[PDB]
Amino acid sequence: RVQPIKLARVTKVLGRTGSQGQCTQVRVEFMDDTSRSIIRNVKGPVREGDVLTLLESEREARRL
Amino acid sequence: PLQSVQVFGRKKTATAVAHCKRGNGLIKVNGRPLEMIEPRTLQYKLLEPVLLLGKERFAGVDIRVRVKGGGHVAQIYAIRQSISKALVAYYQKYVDEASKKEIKDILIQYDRTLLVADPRRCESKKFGGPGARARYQKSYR
Amino acid sequence: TEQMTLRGTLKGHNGWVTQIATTPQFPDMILSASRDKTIIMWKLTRDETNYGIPQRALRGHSHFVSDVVISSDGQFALSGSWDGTLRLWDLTTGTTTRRFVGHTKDVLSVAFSSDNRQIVSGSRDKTIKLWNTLGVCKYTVQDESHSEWVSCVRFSPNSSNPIIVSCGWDKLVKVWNLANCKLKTNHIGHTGYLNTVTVSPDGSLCASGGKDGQAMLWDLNEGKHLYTLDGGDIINALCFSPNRYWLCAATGPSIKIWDLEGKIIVDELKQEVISTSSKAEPPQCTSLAWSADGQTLFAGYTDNLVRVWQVTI
Amino acid sequence: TPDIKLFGKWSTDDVQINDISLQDYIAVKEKYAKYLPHSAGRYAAKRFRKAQCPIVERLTNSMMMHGRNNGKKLMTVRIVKHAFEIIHLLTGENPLQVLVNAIINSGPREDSTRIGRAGTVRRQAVDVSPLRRVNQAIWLLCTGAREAAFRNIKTIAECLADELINAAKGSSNSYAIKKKDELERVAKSNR
Amino acid sequence: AIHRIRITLTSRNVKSLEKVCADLIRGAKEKNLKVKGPVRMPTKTLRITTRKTPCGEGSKTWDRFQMRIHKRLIDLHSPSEIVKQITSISIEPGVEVEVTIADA
RNA sequence: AACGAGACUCUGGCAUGCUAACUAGUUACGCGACCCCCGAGCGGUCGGCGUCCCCCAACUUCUUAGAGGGACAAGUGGCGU
Repeated sequence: RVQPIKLARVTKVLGRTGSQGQCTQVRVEFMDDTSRSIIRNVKGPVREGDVLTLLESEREARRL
Repeated sequence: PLQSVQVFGRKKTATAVAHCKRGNGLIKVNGRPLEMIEPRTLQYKLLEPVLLLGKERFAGVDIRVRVKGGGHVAQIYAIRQSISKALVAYYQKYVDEASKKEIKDILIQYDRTLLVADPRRCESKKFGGPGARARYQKSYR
Repeated sequence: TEQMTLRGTLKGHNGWVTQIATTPQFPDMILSASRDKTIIMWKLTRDETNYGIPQRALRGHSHFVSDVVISSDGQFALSGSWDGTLRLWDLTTGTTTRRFVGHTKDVLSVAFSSDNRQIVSGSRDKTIKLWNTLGVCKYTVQDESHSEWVSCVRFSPNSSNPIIVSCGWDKLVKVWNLANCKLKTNHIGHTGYLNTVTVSPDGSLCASGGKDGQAMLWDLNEGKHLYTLDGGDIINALCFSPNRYWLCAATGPSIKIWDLEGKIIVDELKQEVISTSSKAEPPQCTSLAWSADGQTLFAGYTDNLVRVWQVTI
Repeated sequence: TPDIKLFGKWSTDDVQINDISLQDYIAVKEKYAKYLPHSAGRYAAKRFRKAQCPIVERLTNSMMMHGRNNGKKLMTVRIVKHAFEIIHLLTGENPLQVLVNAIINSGPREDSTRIGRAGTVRRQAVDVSPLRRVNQAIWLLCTGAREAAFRNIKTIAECLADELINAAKGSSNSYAIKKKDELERVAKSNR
Repeated sequence: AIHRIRITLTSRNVKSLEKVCADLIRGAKEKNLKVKGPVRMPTKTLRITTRKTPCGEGSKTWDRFQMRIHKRLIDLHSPSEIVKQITSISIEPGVEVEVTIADA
């Protein structure tokens, strides 16, 4: 939220979701500890080994 | 012997036959200097190989080119592609392998189809629409 | 005993080295052909920066160049190519002296005589043919010939002997006599089809091979089956040696260098391991040739390299 | 390096990327320097192939819209030579460093999307690819200058160079940095 | 006398044409008249692009038809008698031939 | 087993290999003529710029059209029974 901006990187891509395939599920490692991992929903066309810029990590996702 | 090797360039119908003959300096295109050729906003582009490779591969040749075909843009890519390729062929044939091998490596690093020809050419119009893929409007009721 | 060390490796091709031959005028050069449509004339060094660099690459053929051979003079060179035609080079810069037009299909094998006026060719036209060095057909052999493709032909020492070797895929070795063009003999003894044949420089032997698996030996002086050895699963090249009486056999994963006095294997050349899955670790060896010194030999492989070895005592 | 190409006046070294999340999606200096932003290019036929062509080239491409400027890419390079010139005089920075900052400050970090549930509109907040950030950021700042010069005495060159200053700074007096925060303001709400 | 005589061939069938050209180059070379080989000229396209429907109705479709003619010419220089001899022989398929009085 | 599918035909992208060219070009000089010192030099001479001159010159890269060759998931690494 108002906590410092986070950075987390892809470990694996899972598959595309959304109601037109518009969203992409991905599994990400938190890039400050690899024992911490969350699944996210990401809009853009992601690949492997890319880094993202999360504005929170309070949220936890698994589908929309 | 009489040192002369000829090459050509292509880009979507635009031939530019560039003979490389022994000499020194005096590179031309269409019997004109290539220091101005007239769009001259893309002027940095045809100069690009000469500038990047230095003047020390052009230290013993006169290259001259005749052109035809294409528009203003496609001609620039054709003449550039020809003089680049001319230089390579000349060293492979009258000097030695290791002479041209260096020069080949330099060009293909910043490749911009400097040793190959663009395959792409226009596709035919088929009826029921303008262009080669667009369609006229279709109204229901 | 004498054994082999891995000397070095050359690099210059983008395709499989098909044949190599060696100028005896200059052991400084060496010549090669390949399946990327070029014959490379090399400039060798014994250095460690390189063992050699390609000097030039003669170009003109529209298909692979199968076999290549030097002239007695060493200033000409002759070629056989998978385009169905031959060219006669002037080994300096290029500039073909002559191109030979005949043969319906490919020219697999080619050779250049001691007299420099007779040139033969094996073709999938099913023809042995004789060639003036003006590039016209002195004779053509098509009657009493093989009914299958002619694999490799050879010139034999013309000490007083007018004989030239021929071997086809019909499981036969035909010997032909110059200026009568008859069968001198037919030799049978290969289960598989014959790839190659070669004659000793002394001139008493014919080392022949194929997909027989066994390497059988024939006599150049009247045609007798001298003896046989088990080895050489697929035989692609053979080459006698000038400084020893050896015979060097080209199998796919390995080269088997054989002493014949008495019959024994000297060494087996193996290349260092490379981890592959499922299995693609061997590259096929297809050609080999001795140098004049007979200390060093070179080999053509299908990994696009010419591997060098050297005999150490 | 001893044959280093400029733009014909600008260094492609001394160009920083201030993210580790956007470096290697900015192309400006690995060997991507060229004297012009015109090429035959390959921007298609494989998905990962857009990120391999310069940022300066991408810029020229994306400012030629609205149905009368298409097929006039040569006119577009005229606008770019003036743009950088004005940016360098105006603040003093190497005008490529300006552009890289302008891209990094304008990219949205979360965006919303649609989801159909119960026959009523629900929205979901989601994140974005680095490749998405670049595509968006190049679009947005170019929209400002395109709009501004559409009935003004000011020329398109002047408008575009002004917009890259206010983007490269955190000023928030631009069409880009306005709309960037608008999107994020939605993404907080329906998070 | 020896006149520069040009034999133009023209047809619609490239096989039928070409073998008849070979025959006329043969009959010339047989008598060593120092003939010049075929000079194959640009093939020309007749096009007709028209509606497939009689009385418009349904989707608008057309149909490209084409006929390709072929021209090629052999230059001879020899006596006009032996020319008309070799011309008239060894021609069977529908292929036209045109003999010329003289050329420069 | 058959039809449709693919196969096929036409078209486009690859040949300094082959075949041959005053109704297609190039190169080479010979040039003589014009031109300017335009370049080394001096304005001479040598070279550059195109046209007429060109040949019973040389050649076919460029233009042309025929026969052929080339591409197969072929090779390598993953994955799949």
